[PDB]
Amino acid sequence: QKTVVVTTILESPYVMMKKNHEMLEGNERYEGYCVDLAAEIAKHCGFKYKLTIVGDGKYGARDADTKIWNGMVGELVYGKADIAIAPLTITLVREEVIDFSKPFMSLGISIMIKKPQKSKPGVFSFLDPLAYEIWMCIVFAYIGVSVVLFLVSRFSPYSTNEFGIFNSLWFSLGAFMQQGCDISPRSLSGRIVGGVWWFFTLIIISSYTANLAAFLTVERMVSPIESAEDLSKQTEIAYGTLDSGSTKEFFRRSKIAVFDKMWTYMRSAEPSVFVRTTAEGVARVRKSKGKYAYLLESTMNEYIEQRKPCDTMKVGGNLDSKGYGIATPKGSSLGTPVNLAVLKLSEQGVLDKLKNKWWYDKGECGAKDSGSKEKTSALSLSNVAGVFYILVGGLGLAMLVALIEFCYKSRAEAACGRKALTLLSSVFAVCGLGLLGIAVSTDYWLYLEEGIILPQNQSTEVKMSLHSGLWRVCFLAGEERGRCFTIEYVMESTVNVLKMIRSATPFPLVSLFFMFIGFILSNIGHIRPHRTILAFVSGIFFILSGLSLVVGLVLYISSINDEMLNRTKDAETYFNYKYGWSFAFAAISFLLTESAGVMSVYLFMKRYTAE
Amino acid sequence: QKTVVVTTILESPYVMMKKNHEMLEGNERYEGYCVDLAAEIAKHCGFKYKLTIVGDGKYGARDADTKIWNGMVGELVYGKADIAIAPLTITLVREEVIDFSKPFMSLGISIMIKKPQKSKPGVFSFLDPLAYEIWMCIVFAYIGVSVVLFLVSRFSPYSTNEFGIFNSLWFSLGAFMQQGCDISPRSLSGRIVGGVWWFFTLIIISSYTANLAAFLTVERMVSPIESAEDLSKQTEIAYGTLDSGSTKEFFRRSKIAVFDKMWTYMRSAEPSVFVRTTAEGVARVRKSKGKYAYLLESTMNEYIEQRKPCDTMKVGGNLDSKGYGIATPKGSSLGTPVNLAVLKLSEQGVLDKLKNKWWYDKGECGAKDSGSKEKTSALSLSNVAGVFYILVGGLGLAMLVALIEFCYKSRA
Amino acid sequence: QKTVVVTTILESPYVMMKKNHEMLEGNERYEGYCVDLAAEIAKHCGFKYKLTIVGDGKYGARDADTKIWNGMVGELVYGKADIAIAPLTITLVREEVIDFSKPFMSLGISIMIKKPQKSKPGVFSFLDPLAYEIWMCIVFAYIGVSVVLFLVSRFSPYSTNEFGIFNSLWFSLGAFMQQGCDISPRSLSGRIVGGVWWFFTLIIISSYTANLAAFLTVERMVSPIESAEDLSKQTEIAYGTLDSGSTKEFFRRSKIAVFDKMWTYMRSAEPSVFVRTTAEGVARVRKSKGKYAYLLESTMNEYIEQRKPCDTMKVGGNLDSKGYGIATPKGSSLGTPVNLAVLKLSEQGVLDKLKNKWWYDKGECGAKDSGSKEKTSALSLSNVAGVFYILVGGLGLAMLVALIEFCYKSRAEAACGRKALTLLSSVFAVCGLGLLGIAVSTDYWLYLEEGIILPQNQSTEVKMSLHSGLWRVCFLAGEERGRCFTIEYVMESTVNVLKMIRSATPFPLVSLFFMFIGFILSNIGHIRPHRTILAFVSGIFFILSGLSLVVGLVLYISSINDEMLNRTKDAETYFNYKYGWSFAFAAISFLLTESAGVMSVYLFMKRYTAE
Amino acid sequence: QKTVVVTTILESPYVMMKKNHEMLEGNERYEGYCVDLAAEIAKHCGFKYKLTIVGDGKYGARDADTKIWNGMVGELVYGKADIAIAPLTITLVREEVIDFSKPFMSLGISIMIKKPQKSKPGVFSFLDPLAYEIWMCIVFAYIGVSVVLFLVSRFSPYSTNEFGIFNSLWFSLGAFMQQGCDISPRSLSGRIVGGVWWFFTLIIISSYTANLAAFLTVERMVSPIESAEDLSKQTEIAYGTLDSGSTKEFFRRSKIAVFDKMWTYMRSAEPSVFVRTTAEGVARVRKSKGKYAYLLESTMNEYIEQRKPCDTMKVGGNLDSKGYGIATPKGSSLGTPVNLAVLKLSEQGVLDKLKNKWWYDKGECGAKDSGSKEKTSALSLSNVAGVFYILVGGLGLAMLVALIEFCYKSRA
Repeated sequence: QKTVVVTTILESPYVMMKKNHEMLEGNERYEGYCVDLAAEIAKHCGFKYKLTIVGDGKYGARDADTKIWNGMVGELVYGKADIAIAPLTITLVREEVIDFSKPFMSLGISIMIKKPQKSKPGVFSFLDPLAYEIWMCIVFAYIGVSVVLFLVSRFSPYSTNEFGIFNSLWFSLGAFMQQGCDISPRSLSGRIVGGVWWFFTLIIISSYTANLAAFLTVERMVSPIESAEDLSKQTEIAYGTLDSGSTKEFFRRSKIAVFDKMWTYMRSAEPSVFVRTTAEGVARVRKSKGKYAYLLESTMNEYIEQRKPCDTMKVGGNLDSKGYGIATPKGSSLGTPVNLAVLKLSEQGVLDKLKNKWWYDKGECGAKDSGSKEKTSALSLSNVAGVFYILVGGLGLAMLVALIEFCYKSRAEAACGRKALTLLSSVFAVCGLGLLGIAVSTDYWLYLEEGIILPQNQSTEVKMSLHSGLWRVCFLAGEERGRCFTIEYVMESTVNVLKMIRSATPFPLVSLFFMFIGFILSNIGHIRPHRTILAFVSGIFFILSGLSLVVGLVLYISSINDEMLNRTKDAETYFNYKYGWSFAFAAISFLLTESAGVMSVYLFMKRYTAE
Repeated sequence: QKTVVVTTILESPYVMMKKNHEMLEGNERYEGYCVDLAAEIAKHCGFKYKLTIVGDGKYGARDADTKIWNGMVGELVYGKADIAIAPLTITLVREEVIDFSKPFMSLGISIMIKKPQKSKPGVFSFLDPLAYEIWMCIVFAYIGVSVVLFLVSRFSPYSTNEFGIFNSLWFSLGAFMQQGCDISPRSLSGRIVGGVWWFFTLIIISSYTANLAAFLTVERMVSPIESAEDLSKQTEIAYGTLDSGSTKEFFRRSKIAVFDKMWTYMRSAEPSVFVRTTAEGVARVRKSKGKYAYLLESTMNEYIEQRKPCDTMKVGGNLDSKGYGIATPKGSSLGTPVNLAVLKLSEQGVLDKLKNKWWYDKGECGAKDSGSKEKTSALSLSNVAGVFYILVGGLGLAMLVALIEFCYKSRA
Repeated sequence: QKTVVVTTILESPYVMMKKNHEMLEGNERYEGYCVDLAAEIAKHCGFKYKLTIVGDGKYGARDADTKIWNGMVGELVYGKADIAIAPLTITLVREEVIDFSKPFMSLGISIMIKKPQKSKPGVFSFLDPLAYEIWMCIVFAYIGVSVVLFLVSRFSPYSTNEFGIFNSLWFSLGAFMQQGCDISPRSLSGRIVGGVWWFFTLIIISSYTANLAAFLTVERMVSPIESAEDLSKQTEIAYGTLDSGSTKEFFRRSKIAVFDKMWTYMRSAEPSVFVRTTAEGVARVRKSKGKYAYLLESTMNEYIEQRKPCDTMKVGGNLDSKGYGIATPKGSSLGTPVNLAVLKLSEQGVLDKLKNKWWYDKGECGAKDSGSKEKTSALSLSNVAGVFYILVGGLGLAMLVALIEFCYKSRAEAACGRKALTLLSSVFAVCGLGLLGIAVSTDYWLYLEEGIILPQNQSTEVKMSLHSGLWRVCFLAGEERGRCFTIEYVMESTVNVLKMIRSATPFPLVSLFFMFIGFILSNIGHIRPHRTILAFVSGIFFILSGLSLVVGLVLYISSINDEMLNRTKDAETYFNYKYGWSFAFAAISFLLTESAGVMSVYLFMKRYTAE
Repeated sequence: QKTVVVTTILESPYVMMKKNHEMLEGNERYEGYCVDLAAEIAKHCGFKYKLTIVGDGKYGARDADTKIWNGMVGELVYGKADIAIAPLTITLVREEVIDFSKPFMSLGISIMIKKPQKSKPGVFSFLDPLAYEIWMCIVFAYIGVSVVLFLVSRFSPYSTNEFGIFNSLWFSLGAFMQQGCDISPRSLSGRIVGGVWWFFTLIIISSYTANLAAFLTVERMVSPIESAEDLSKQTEIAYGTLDSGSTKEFFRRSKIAVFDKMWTYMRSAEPSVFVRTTAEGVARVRKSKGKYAYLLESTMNEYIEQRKPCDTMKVGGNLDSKGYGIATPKGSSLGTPVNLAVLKLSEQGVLDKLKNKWWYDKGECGAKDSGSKEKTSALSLSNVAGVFYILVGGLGLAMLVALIEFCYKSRA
């Protein structure tokens, strides 16, 4: 008896080329699932076979014009082959011309998404419930309360008062942390400043606990996709199929209410969700950061999942039911013994043994299914790592302060302070005047950039950029030219920002007017050491200078933030902002002005004692 | 056989030109709602048709001088067209010269406003979790406990009177603010007052923190107006219509008491609320931060809501009632089968199937497009900005007290 | 010319009988909307009319057998009338036989729900985040810490210690409220009891703030129904239509995807959602506590809303579009002048004027639409009323204690304590032994009732009830008989509860064994006042008696609560529980045993001082 | 014309008897899935039919002694029936005597477990918002701060040494527990240690309270097992099949390494995991509190899930593959038009439309029936029960310390 000619198509992992395919001849060139299946059927039916490949590379369809078949269905009908052992779907139009066996594999439409990965949080992500502009203003308000509580306590008739500057910074730190205090204010003016600082720290701590609970609750409500119902109702993730095939024709003629709504989305969608081939459809899933899902066959979805780089995952269940079968020509002697051989292999578990060998045992994603089990939700050390770093760094600093003050006291035991306090008061005052005087004149305060993204390419293109000041605006990228207008010379939202910068104008000018008064009285007190009231009055103008600058910065930053708030959001437009080095000089000028006001009071008390 | 000439006008989404209209020719150039309606009626009635745009570009009116109709009504009277499938409003003046069918779409006058978004927080928005009648009862109870703690401690001593009237206010302030106090009561009648006032503050502070967590988690936004009578009873938000059309003529000759008050406002208003075109009226709504409301037809108001940048919405219901009809010349043979076709499509749900396809399915933003996007944000400085202002104001007032204490120490 | 016969049907508010309808003749018997509309049309067309009522009471339809019409459509086709001014819907099968005008009213399908009312919260609803069994055990733990901290401090060599019983109850109260303390423990055994009570109060206070935020967040996510989309996706509220009419036939033949899902629910629903008439459909809405919604015409929905008792509300927009029209016979001279009269009345606002007069100006729900505007969410005085009542009641008690102790000190100024302390120690001990001895012997500890509801009638029918003890169970309603078995004589979930009562058995027997030891040593100390160690040792057995009973009650109540937790919940089954008067005798026995242990230590110290 | 005799078997929801079956007669008595399938095939093929229940009540088998088929297969071989529309499993032994069509339903072996519900809380479930590696780093940092506060305070005095090694542990314990302390540091190097340790506890306690509010608001429940390989790697949960059928014979002659380990467990297991009937196997799942899992076919497992009291669910996927077919006698003239009818119904989505109607639309509890019901509950005593046990255990240990201190005071 003569050999049976077997036709097959090249698909992985069904039939693949072996590596030594130039050096081998005959049936040993090939390997795969269908090669091992052809050896099993030929053992039961009892024939010899020569294994070939279809020349066209198609599965089989009828031309509407010429009414002829192509592919593997063509080689069966027109006589070129005797059996077709290949992933050939049992359909109606193929059943009328050839004979299929019972199915040896069941499959359907499935869903491919990108695998969820774990992103490590930042080390200082515990600071996230409040903006960084609040954490800066708490430190400014802490210095402001501690200086005023000193001045309002150590007056000229003071009795036996205790609130020096070292006790005042320790009282305010204990009140903010709600840890109690060793001593309390007893004067009526001391209780006013102590009472308002209690109401400040009550609102801030309750705002941190409340907004942190809002982060952890919204993150817990986020649930992934696990069915085809969830894709239909949820429209931040795009999904599409291949451009021409049986998968697209399924959603077209369907009448199921779930699948009608999915074809309504894929019909009217800009840009195209349909891809041209399978490799293009997988490549969109891997790079779109979890925003794209792909619909394909159930067996290719399980094969790509077991390959490197191991970054895709199959979710849900199948949407329909199909089958693959062995095909013979109509009216052949191989019709019945092939059909009994498939049912015999299916009951001895041999068909389930070959699927485990090619899909999983040659899997490069080694035992990936074990990693899908673990899931929990609690705080870990990655969330609160930066709190321990501040604790270690605080203990290391206390070792250094205990060491250098140990050697400083031993050296002392085994009008110098008046002269050193005189010279330190003057250097901080000149640096206090000069740093604010530069900052008001210059105009590098706020940077603003507005741009538009380019989709599907990961690139942004700006349209406008500038830097602004209190009176002068110079475009850095406006008309690609360094043109400079005043704020009165107008020309959208960026116009409304520039008007609010003009609103908070007077408060730095109040502070600059007050330091210049205190600078004159401080030098003429150094000229004439008699009439010692000049040092105490000059200290008050330094403290009123800094508190006038605090309400200037709070009202400035508040006027900036709400102008980004009222604008309409878009998915294609980004808007950023950034401070400048003039804003840093105003904040540094606060630190030098308050510190020079404290030294003037110690200059008063040490000089009034000698008088 | 004879080709019926169908006249129409070009307005979205009724009749639109396709993007490759230079390639195609004839009926394949056009698309829209009224094109799909022309295909359904010609199938039931049984004729063939050729779509033509009207040359004048107007719906229809009568000149008082020359008495000549212009527009789609002018083509039906003088014979240039056979049927007008278009949004033509069924009125009395047009009814005397041509014939309409039953209405295939019902509409009215509605209100367009800007969508409510996240707003600028007020300076005293930190005291929003508790109502105003709670904050005043805390102050009244603060004075009441400190008076009772003084009176009880006076005539019942147990040496020195550590609890005066000035020290009792300092004990009760430190107890509310979760801080400690240096002195404590030492009598049975004194420790009952301190014990109850401690249990008071543990409930109030825990109720404040628990209600901020409900606000920051779930975001509910409300619209200011929801009816036409609310616009008559306010003056914060301005409102107006287009300068020439049937919308302005409705508010002029209205005898309804609500609609007559609205016309006295719109007539004597400076600056002018009236606009030139439709797009200028939409543009004032988007730029005025929610201080302007535009009054237009309900079918356009639902169409602008479904287009980019998706910024507007419709509030309330319709103000009047009117309809759109299909017009034939007086005495045509098409008048009766067109009339029976519209009532047949309406009961089969086909007219609801076409409006659902062009208004909602072609919408750039769906109902669940805006619904799926949520995010949570860090607190900005503008939220807790009012707490800083009380702090600096308390620092300034504390220095004024120390001045007038020294003056009372200098005179003494 | 002859009078025109006008046919009409009796519907409110279209045509109604006037009150003097027996005493009037002609057209003045009737009133309504259609009576005022008939006077307007007859003014423009210029005729005289006599107004009649159709005899059948139907609107009009064709019999499938005999092919004849009935109702008002019948009187037009067969010649009995000349015009029909009535709410007659423009449909296709009516258009072929008679002539309608243009519509004078537009309407559709709408939704009727019960109006949301405001329910006042309880005065003590601030206690709701914790169960009442926790608030009881905090008070027991407060007494237990304050006694042990006294005993562990006032030992026999004590120096200069301060922790008496009046300072110990004040230290523990300040630690629970986190308000600080005047003095602290200094002995190592005093710091252990002070440290664990700090960890108890940290977990309890953090549990109250966290669960209160869970109440207010879930209540804020609850959103009502405002569209037909929300009825389809949300299935705790049933909705139905009338049993036979055009409203039901709309949902049957519809092909809209939203309306297909609504007919799928109303088809397969047990029991019946369909009602027989309109008055039955409104009556189900008013009594089903907001669990039922009704679908009806748009104009009857707006008319019922303006009538007493004013408890229904219209939500959403219309689902379809219909019209009402004037009908004349086909081929009549009244065809064209009626059609021009309707368009003339519609443009002069006269049709909108008559609708305001009958629907709203005769409205009994006077200006109800103004009350729908107000909406806010914050805590009010109704939520926290009980906190102010405790504050007022605490200040009123302090007035009474300050008054009676004022008269008590003035009377004293202008072995008695040993004898009174001797007799008070013995009476509390006998009452301590006798109250627990009754409670262990009896078996009225826990009541359990299980039943099943009866739907749509607001009535419950029990199936089983009993009371239980530590060894004996007697059924109160089991087999409607007072039968009594032991727990070993078993016969579901109630069996599992009864085994857990056996689990917490030993701990009351440990406490009863310890008081009987302390009772013997206390009396023989009263017999022999020498050898004064008998009073101090007997005080320790009283304190160890109560602490053994605390862990008995905690383990008992924990074993009860989780047995209601593991059972499967049903909408038709209710399960309740309740304590008995044996449980009250064990809790009272704790108060007498601890108090007798404190008096024994003062009996020791006052007697050892005289020795 | 000739009436075709259709044989079938009575199993829900395939073939069921209607409730008023005594009134009706003939084909009107029955309803179900396979009755609707018989109406569709007789319409395409073009015949009339008369439904009969098989008298034996069995699907089909062959006696080894008498070699006589019994059941629905026995009626097709010996001529009493013409076609068998029923869930008849396509096997090899039945294929040699009759002919099947292509499969109209695909199924396999699945796993039934009890639904995850709210569980009994453990005694130490109060420390669930923070992980175990955080609680040990708090203890390690507690010792580290108290040692540094001692060493710094010793050789740098500023009189008396208020901060010993025993007083430093008491300062740091009161600082973590939000209480106050009576003594405070008085040096620059000492106040830095107290300042940083205060900012540590403000973040940790606020992170504990914020994460309990996330747990109590949103309830997520997890199932223990989700695959067949998880049952092989555990011994907490028992599992078994029915005593006689194709489900037990699958695990016997299986050479797969996962399925062979499962048979060594099920054979040598005491007490017996095997049951008598299907309803007894479902009953052990509902009563054993989630310690038993039953292995059955996937089509019944989806049907029990949609019935009252709605207590079970299906986990994982199928273990094998098999199908159901329509059987005709070998050599009938109906064999080819029945085969082409099943492939025609399957592509038109009609077989998915019938399974969706009987499994899900007739379900007593839907997917959104269990989804719409939410409620929030007060904390019970069993949640915070472990905190009471530490308190009483601390009270007992404090009395043992005072005994051994007096003995060291008596010897001294």
